[PDB]
Amino acid sequence: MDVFLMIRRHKTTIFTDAKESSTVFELKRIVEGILKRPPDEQRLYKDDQLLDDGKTLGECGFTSQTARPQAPATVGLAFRADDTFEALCIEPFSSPPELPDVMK
Amino acid sequence: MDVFLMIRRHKTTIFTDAKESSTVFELKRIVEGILKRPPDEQRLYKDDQLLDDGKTLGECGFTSQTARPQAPATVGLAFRADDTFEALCIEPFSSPPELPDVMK
Amino acid sequence: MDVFLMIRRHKTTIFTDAKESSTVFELKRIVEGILKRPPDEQRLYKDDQLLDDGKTLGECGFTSQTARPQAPATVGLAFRADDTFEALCIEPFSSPPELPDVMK
Amino acid sequence: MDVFLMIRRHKTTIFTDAKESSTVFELKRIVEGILKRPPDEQRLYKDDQLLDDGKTLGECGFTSQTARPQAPATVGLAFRADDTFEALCIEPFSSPPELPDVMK
Amino acid sequence: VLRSVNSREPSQVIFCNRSPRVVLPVWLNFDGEPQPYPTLPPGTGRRIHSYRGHLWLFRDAGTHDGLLVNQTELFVPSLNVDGQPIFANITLPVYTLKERCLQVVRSLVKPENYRRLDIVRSLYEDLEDHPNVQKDLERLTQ
Amino acid sequence: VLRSVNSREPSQVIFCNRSPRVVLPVWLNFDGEPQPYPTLPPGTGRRIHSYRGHLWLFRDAGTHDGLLVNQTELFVPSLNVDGQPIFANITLPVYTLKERCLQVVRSLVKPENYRRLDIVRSLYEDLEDHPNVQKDLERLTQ
Amino acid sequence: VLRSVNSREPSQVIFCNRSPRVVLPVWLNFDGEPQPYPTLPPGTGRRIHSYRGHLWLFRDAGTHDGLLVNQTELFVPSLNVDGQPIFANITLPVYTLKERCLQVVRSLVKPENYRRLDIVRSLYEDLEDHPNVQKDLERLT
Amino acid sequence: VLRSVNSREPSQVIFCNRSPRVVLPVWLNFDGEPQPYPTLPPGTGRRIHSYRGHLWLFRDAGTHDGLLVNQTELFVPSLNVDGQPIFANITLPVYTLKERCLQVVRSLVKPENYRRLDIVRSLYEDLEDHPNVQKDLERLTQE
Amino acid sequence: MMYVKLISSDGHEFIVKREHALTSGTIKAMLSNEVNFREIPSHVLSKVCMYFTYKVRYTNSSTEIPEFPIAPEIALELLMAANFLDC
Amino acid sequence: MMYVKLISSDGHEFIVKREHALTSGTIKAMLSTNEVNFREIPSHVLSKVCMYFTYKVRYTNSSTEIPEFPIAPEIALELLMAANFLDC
Amino acid sequence: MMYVKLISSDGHEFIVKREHALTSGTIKAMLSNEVNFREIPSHVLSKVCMYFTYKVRYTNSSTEIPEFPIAPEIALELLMAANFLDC
Amino acid sequence: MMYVKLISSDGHEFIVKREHALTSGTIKAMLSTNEVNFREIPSHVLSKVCMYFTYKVRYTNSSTEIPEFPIAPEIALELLMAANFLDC
Ligand SMILES: Cc1cc(-c2scnc2C)ccc1[C@H](C)NC(=O)[C@@H]1C[C@@H](O)CN1C(=O)[C@@H](NC(=O)C1(F)CC1)C(C)(C)C
Ligand SMILES: Cc1cc(-c2scnc2C)ccc1[C@H](C)NC(=O)[C@@H]1C[C@@H](O)CN1C(=O)[C@@H](NC(=O)C1(F)CC1)C(C)(C)C
Ligand SMILES: Cc1cc(-c2scnc2C)ccc1[C@H](C)NC(=O)[C@@H]1C[C@@H](O)CN1C(=O)[C@@H](NC(=O)C1(F)CC1)C(C)(C)C
Ligand SMILES: Cc1cc(-c2scnc2C)ccc1[C@H](C)NC(=O)[C@@H]1C[C@@H](O)CN1C(=O)[C@@H](NC(=O)C1(F)CC1)C(C)(C)C
Repeated sequence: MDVFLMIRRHKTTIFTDAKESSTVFELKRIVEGILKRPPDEQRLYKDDQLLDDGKTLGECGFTSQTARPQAPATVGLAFRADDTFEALCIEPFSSPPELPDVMK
Repeated sequence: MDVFLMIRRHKTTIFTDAKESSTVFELKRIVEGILKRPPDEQRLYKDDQLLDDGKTLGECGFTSQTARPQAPATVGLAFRADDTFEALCIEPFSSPPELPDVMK
Repeated sequence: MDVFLMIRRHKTTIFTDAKESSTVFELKRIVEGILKRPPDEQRLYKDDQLLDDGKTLGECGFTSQTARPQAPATVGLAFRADDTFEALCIEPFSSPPELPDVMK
Repeated sequence: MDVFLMIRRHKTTIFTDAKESSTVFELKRIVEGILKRPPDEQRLYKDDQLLDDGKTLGECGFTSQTARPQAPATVGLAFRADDTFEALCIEPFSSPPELPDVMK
Repeated sequence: VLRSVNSREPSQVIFCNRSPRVVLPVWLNFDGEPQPYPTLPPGTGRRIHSYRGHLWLFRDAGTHDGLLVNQTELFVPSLNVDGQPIFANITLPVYTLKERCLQVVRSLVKPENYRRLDIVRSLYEDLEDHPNVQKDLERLTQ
Repeated sequence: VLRSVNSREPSQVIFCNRSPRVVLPVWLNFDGEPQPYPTLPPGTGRRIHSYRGHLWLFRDAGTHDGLLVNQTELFVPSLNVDGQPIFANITLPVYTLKERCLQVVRSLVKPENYRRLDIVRSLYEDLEDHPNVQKDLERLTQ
Repeated sequence: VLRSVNSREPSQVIFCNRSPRVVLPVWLNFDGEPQPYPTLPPGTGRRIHSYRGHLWLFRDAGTHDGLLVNQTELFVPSLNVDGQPIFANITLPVYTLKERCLQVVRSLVKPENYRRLDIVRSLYEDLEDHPNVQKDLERLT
Repeated sequence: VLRSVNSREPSQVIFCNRSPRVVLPVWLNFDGEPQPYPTLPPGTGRRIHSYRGHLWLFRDAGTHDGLLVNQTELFVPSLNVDGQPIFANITLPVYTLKERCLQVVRSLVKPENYRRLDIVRSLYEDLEDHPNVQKDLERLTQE
Repeated sequence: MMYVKLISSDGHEFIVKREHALTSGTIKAMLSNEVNFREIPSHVLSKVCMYFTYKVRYTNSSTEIPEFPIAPEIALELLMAANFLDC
Repeated sequence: MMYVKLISSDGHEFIVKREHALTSGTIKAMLSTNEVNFREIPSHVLSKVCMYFTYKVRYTNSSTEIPEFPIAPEIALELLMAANFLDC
Repeated sequence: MMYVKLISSDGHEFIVKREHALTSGTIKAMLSNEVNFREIPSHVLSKVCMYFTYKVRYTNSSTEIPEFPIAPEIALELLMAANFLDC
Repeated sequence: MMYVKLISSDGHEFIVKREHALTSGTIKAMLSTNEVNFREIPSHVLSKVCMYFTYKVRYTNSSTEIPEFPIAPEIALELLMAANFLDC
């Protein structure tokens, strides 16, 4: 099964897909190819929960029917500043304007 | 296995447990026993996604290793006042104070 | 005479034995009993060459004197993701550090 | 790498540290937490050069070996008066008196 | 040009709505004129009687947006082999993002208030170009 | 009262740390005195040599918080049947919510600023009475 | 206890080194004292002359690592029926992984630089307790 | 009190100057008396021969300002393991702002003109209280 | 089963199993099906209500018990609540 | 794989697979570079643009039931203006 | 046959036969079908499993036993691993 | 963390981390507010004082080579008096 994911750190957002059977570490290897940081220096989160490298994406609740191409699931990312990992920070997107009157 | 959940509507928060094999409709039946509202007048949500009556909680991404007793998963609740369902509104919890200097 | 093999896929490594007279199919059955995936969904490799189900292990160059218990031979494993077979991926083992000075 | 900074606007001088890998926007978020003004109304300068949100402090020439704790680098700040951004004004510090004769 | 053939040879067909929209079946009569038939709610199916060589297309009942049947635009009933009916699978096309945005806005803004939206004049003309079957038939006819 | 007996009868034991804490193994000598032994990082295991009738307990290496071994406070190596070593499963106890909050606060505030926290005087005395092995030993004796 | 009988009965033996290691044949004397004999290169074999009731053991010549002879620890020449020599097959024991790891490290670190290794101090005492013939003889006793 | 022990057991030491100052090495004799030894320019190193149990401290050669050796005040040659010499890392201490300010003023003003500066008498007495080793040695002896 | 409601200072209403709530004898006394807690905000009672689930689940358990998580910003207020509730 | 970066007006950086981005011939031309800046499309709009890339690549040429592409009303006009400029 | 899973610190998963693994009483104790070793990297745990096969094959064998090969670069970590497992 | 403001004689407002300012025992007393006025310390001195706070926190208890704290001669006397009053 394919799952569709948003990997978010600060104002960085990676759009990628993987398998429901794929593990957290293989997903970190994808982050490594893009952001050039080893899996050793990465921590991935589902909401605030730290994800274990060995667990599969299905196990962490990323399923084909909640991780959809048109509405992917969000995975938080945190890097290691020198010796300490940074806190998980995901900048929200811009907020949209008010509905116009003709659309209300 | 067992999943541990917070069912959230406005300022109402229900603490309960269920099975990964349980369906969304059976979860609505427990809300019926507690909040005295029939399942037809209930809509359950994972974040912004509507949960369908027939699907299992595991399928909808609620797993025992993400829906934990010490950190349950949040399921949104929306009622029908007569013929129209309200929008999802989960009142935020209180905000903690800032830390004493002796503690920082 | 027995040959001793490492069946490797991603970060998965299976240690098992067979005979030179055994076929590639029978080996795929061992894998099925371990990883619970049927032979039609498996591809086995010696280095980069795909192994044919009907050929015996002796034919494909796995001999009792190169596939040793204390140094087994590596057989690649590739699964079929839904309808397409995945590429052969074998994660290397960790790398040992530099030799300490007193051992140089 | 740690970089040590004086962010100055008028007669306001903020002493803080950041990472050489941190971005200009994250510095604007730090000014926001201190002076309670959002980044949209902020403009940061290295001398007269406008700093772009996405670039890192190292890219903008703030390095751990030029932005030192005992001699930090100066980053100018200019706020937005509703629709127009103000000019960059850093008020100088007081001037020392003449060296007494016994020190000449 | 685009016409049904009066073959008089019956053919049973399953109209099957595999879309989230209410489907309007449209039959092209012997003069080429589109005739709407009963609608099918989302996820429903109906067994109907038609004939070999007849032309049918399918649209959204509320907006007349084009829909696909067996991954194509036109469906022609064939001969029922071994009594098995011909299966017509009505599905959503992969719309362009522009058309999908137009659909959402058309559903939100009254037609009188299109020219009041803050957009380029080109998109006001695009909003008024509501999908209609007769126009598209002439495009294929040309 | 609580002491190891010199059996001079060997018994091999697996120390298995199934907790997120660094574990300090403490052996009570024949005089009853606690002796600290090599620490074990989380998720690690060690095969060690001990004796029938010896007494062992386990604490957090950094804070001396109480830990459980085979779901109780004390562990006594028994017979290695068929040479198989005895298994010591070191886990977290289910702390009371009050004790667990004290643990977090102790880890965040230096002892000098305990009396600077805005609390009732009882809670200040509670933060200063941080876990101590000798104290727990005399409590179990009573 | 462990000594050789002065039986004065000749008995011919085939010392066969089926091991990757250079072998030291050790004969126990009448006083029970170990006496080492000419080494045997790996894969070689020699027809030697000994006597009935004499006790022999075999080790790595360079390291004194214990080796098995005829599946066991000690060899005793027996009666030459019909002129056949008694055969002694010197083989590698199945060392425990620790002893083989101790072997490899010993072969790589000088005895003075054991204490400079980044390992628990117990292992420092293990690396020095390298195999010893008189040590093994006392063990059996 | 603070004295070197006549052990007669040699010990080779690296005197490594990781400071911007010229370093004066001072050996405390078996009688407790400070003895000055050859100086080391900034960033230089010297291999010397001392003995186990001997006491050493380090000062600025021009001002006698206190310096650190292996993050402490006193250095005692220990046993050379595997023949490797012991490393003495002479570095700048983090001076208080007042003491560092006094250093700059002493370096710019002749002592004769101390009482001419426009400051409180307390700061004049502090400028005249230039760093001195025996003073510091009696202070550590009190400790 | 039976359910009880615990109402916080800021008005949040928590629906918990009755058996879980009586863990605290303080709450048991306040019942002998609804309780108001001034002084206790919702960000503290949430974790209390979670502690109950954690305690009932991992109490007397052979399966590996996880840390109970308490964030630093709320540790002090939860301590006082735990002191008052005796849990 | 190959990835490209799309930066919105408010500074958000969206990294998508290159093949998904080649859906838009506009983007493909704007790349032939591994980066494109959009000074008029905010992040609440550009995020949905990337979702459309994924949805299109996934469901194009499918017999399986394709789901609707979801667009919130609050973003309908700004996505429309973005889609007209990119013609996707 | 029955198989056991041995997971190293870096996440590698080694699946060995239960009979081969019961060689180490340490492992047998750790079983009474998966064991995680957060101190043993994969370049070590791999030869550990190689040792399991070699021992089962050559125990009680008259045929010439070969040396168990150990590269110098890993000799120290396997020694530390072997001391704790006593195998 | 939390920041405090230190105001010089000339009106300049220096915002430093509170822990850094708490190094000076004199300032500690003046806070127990989030602001302090120094009617005798000009800006060219208080800024160098604030740099010294950063220098003290960064290099205290460090094995890495400590660099010199630089003081220009023209400010040495005024910094000296300020350091005497602030006891840092
Ligand atoms: C009434 C009806 C509703 C539905 C539908 S659709 C969605 N929900 C529902 C219930 C589906 C079929 C029907 C009727 C039974 N079926 C037709 O209307 C067929 C279809 C087309 O093929 C045209 N047609 C003829 O009957 C034509 N007659 C002929 O061609 C002949 F008599 C010469 C052979 C004409 C019209 C009389 C001109
Ligand atoms: C050094 C060591 C570290 C660890 C640990 S712990 C966590 N990581 C590691 C590596 C585990 C066992 C040991 C040593 C080998 N083992 C003991 O210390 C046993 C345990 C207890 O049972 C006491 N003990 C005796 O050996 C006692 N000996 C005796 O009682 C007799 F010889 C008369 C019978 C005394 C003490 C010598 C008095
Ligand atoms: C010199 C030699 C080297 C090798 C070996 S080994 C590996 N490569 C090579 C070439 C193999 C046999 C020999 C000589 C010919 N053989 C012995 O040394 C035997 C063996 C043991 O059984 C003791 N021994 C006696 O000759 C003893 N003599 C007697 O027992 C008597 F005279 C009373 C009967 C003593 C020692 C003289 C005390
Ligand atoms: C000449 C010299 C210069 C430097 C320095 S410093 C900065 N750049 C350089 C080149 C460093 C060591 C030395 C000489 C080789 N080294 C000593 O002077 C040692 C040091 C201390 O440990 C005292 N000392 C003894 O030799 C003492 N002798 C003894 O204690 C005994 F013979 C009884 C054992 C006395 C003094 C002769 C009494």
